Amino acid sequence: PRRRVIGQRKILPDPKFGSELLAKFVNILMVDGKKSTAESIVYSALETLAQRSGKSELEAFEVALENVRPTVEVKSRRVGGSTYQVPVEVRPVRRNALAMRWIVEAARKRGDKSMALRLANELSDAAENKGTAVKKREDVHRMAEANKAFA
Amino acid sequence: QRIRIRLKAFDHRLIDQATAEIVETAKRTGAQVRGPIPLPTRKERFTVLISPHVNKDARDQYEIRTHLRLVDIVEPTEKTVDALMRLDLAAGVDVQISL
Amino acid sequence: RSLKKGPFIDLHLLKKVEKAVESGDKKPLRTWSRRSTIFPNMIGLTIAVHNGRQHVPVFVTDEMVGHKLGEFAPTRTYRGHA
Amino acid sequence: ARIAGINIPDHKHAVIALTSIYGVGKTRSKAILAAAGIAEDVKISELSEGQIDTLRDEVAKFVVEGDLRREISMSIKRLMDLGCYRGLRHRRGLPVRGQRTKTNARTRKGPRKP
Amino acid sequence: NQYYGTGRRKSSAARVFIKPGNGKIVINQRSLEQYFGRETARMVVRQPLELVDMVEKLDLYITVKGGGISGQAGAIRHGITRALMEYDESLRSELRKAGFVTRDARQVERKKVGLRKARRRPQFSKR
Amino acid sequence: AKQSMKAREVKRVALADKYFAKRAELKAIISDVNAASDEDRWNAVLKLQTLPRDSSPSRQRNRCRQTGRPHGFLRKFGLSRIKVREAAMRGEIPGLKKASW
RNA sequence: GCGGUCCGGCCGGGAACUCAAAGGAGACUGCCAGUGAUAAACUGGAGGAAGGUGGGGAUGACGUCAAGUCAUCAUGGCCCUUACGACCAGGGCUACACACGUGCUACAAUGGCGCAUACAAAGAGAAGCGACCUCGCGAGAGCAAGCGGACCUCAUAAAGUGCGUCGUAGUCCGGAUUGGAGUCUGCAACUCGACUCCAUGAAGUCGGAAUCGCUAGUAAUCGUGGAUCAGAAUGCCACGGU
Ligand SMILES: CN(CC(=O)O)NC(=O)C[C@H](N)C[C@@H](O)CNCCCN
Ligand SMILES: [Mg+2]
Ligand SMILES: [Mg+2]
Ligand SMILES: [Mg+2]
Ligand SMILES: [Mg+2]
Ligand SMILES: [Mg+2]
Ligand SMILES: [Mg+2]
Ligand SMILES: [Mg+2]
Ligand SMILES: [Mg+2]
Ligand SMILES: [Mg+2]
Ligand SMILES: [Mg+2]
Ligand SMILES: [Mg+2]
Ligand SMILES: [Mg+2]
Ligand SMILES: [Mg+2]
Ligand SMILES: [Mg+2]
Ligand SMILES: [Mg+2]
Ligand SMILES: [Mg+2]
Ligand SMILES: [Mg+2]
Repeated sequence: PRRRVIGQRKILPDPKFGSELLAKFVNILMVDGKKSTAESIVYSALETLAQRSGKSELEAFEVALENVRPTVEVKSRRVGGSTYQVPVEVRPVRRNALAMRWIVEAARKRGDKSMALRLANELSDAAENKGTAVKKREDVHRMAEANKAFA
Repeated sequence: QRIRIRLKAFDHRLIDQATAEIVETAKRTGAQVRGPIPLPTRKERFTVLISPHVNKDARDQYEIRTHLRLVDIVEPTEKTVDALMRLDLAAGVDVQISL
Repeated sequence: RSLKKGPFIDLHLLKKVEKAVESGDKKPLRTWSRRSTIFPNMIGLTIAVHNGRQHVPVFVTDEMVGHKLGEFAPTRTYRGHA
Repeated sequence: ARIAGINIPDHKHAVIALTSIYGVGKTRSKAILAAAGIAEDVKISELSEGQIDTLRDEVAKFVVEGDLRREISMSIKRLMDLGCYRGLRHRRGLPVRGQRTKTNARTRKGPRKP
Repeated sequence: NQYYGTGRRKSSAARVFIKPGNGKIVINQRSLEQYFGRETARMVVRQPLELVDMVEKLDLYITVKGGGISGQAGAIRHGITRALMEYDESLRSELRKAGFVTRDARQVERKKVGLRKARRRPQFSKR
Repeated sequence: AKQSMKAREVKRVALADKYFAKRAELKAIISDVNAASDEDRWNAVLKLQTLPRDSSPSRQRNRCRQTGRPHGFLRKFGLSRIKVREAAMRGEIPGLKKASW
């Protein structure tokens, strides 16, 4: 915006754990205001991370979030009729926002039966640094140090 | 037996002086009164096109409010019944009596 | 689909048919009543039905019974675009 | 394995696979099975010859197969011979029940020709 | 004695009676697991008695009316704080920082003429 | 709105209360099933058609009372949408002020 | 809060509470720090339900486009007058190689179907809304009390929650199209109504170039009501849930 610059809006924690990053993850998954159905997918997918591949439930989600986080991104900066792709440092609240969207959008284009199982395998693939959410992260970092000369 | 009187009007200042005159007047000749009761206000709404020819999205919205007050008298003495009939209040106030 | 308590026919068509049946047929019978039901009593008759400008002669076959008279006179002139 | 309907239904549930018979929808398939005393969560594998043959008798009561295709084509041929309004809409591929033909007659008219 | 509070949310209204000593939550003559099927709604009625430790220390008698599931649960949480502030008078600044004293005044915006919704505009075309 | 169109409305309403709201017995309970289910009902379905083509309450258009407009009618006032605004701003419809909620 | 109960606010009763609608208070940069030219004003803090025009509405300056409307009405000029006026039946405005705009429903598993069970607001009703009961698979029919209404009726909110099934298929996805049998309104349902039942089961598997809306109780999604109206909304005007 030009003039009315904004404070922030508040998110509630999660009920089971008390985390708002986890609650931001349910918001990003939610479609058409169906919040109860998004928690059902998110809760069922996270314990089916736990005893299928490794314990400490919510520690395992943060560590899967550690790998898909970007640090640089590209952004276009216009001069007089020429737009360079300039590599930018991404901010820590934008780091989690891009990482959770890429996880959710990785899980939608899969071949598993349910959404709670597609979520569980993409979070498992992120823990092994594989899949498509990691390669969405790799292409962003490849383009950023490709355009290093336009800094 | 309580005689029950409902008053209807489009104005709330006109209706309150119609209540005040019948609240005045049953107590004039010594009756139990509960007093006035506000019944819920009915709002009718209307939405008209204001152009003579096209322009669907240009409109005006009007409404009519109907204000309600209820007072019951359960001392109907016979000094009351015709003394309640001899009373001259306003032309905007509809009175309807009913047992 | 009119309800089952009474099929519909005009009076002037109902009476003009019944006189025309007990005399042998005729001219084609002029009527404007496109909305009247064809009855069993009218098999064999020729009825000229209005379509807006003309009266289309309809010879009543047995299988036309139960339909309306306006189904056998097309009200719209159409033959191709190009 | 097969019905009086010469079709071959496959291994779904029985109330769903009886709708593979042309002329049998959802409430005939529930009425067929309700009269045979067969539950509907049962497939057709699992289901005896003494239960396939008993399914054939009550289905053999409705007018369900190529006998119905004749009666349906009978009644279209009917309207196409009277020259009524419904018959001229049938010989022209145009919608019959009074829908719009200025736009959106595309199922009855097929894909568009310029 | 009872300490009463009135809380309200979107179109809901909740009446709240608290009596000293139990961990009983009764709402519309139902218990909490039977009334609120949603565990988020279960966890927002427990918020003001989890900040202030009167969990097995204060009974609560609740009625609600109007609105829906999340609207009624938010009206209760606002109504419990008003009851607990009549009880002590010094749990106030504890609760103001939790944001439980502010009546959330966000209502549904009316549908406007010419618009498909309160703010959604029909689809524009240049020609 | 073309003076003769105003006269069609006032003839239709006089011929409907001439016959109907009294001569509805032919369809009111002659066309429902009891002992009258014989040819007497069939005589009714034919006798109901020789009353004039008007006379029915479903041929009244309900026009505006001042201009005679066939569209934009409001049963509460008896006027068209133009005449209710023209007459509401002068303060002549009682209690009808501009709504703002 | 009490007494009783059929455990139904149900009955006495209470005027507390929700609520109804009249009146009053409250928000004013009022208080405080800092910055600014002894300014205005700005950033921040306290209190407070609310804080910087708190949210939304009505309110459209002088004028612009010879913008729209002689067809709502009014009106100058012109023109018709045994007709360009008046009455009637039937037809048409619903045509159909095609092109465009605005919508609705979909292409499914964040789902379909089946059983059970919660939580709304706001509106309308007398040549009308129409309970109970009986008949009908159903649309509905018979009988028929209450209500000119915080009382009676329309009127069973749906998304949601619990259990089961379907297991990624042109599918138990989709419901277009057509055949047969009906109901209701109405002189009349052929052209040309809505709805119900049985059968049929098309295209469609996320859409090229292009292009639209939205900054918070908003977008998205889900039901309800009203006007017009004998009957006939996916439109329009309103209301709430997530
Ligand atoms: C109906 N849904 C289907 C879906 O979910 O994909 N959405 C669409 O059709 C729009 C599509 N997603 C993106 C489009 O507007 C922007 N792309 C521009 C193309 C070149 N101008
Ligand atoms: Mg079949
Ligand atoms: Mg149509
Ligand atoms: Mg809404
Ligand atoms: Mg529009
Ligand atoms: Mg005139
Ligand atoms: Mg009419
Ligand atoms: Mg006040
Ligand atoms: Mg402050
Ligand atoms: Mg003429
Ligand atoms: Mg038109
Ligand atoms: Mg058509
Ligand atoms: Mg399921
Ligand atoms: Mg698929
Ligand atoms: Mg295909
Ligand atoms: Mg289906
Ligand atoms: Mg199918
Ligand atoms: Mg209607």
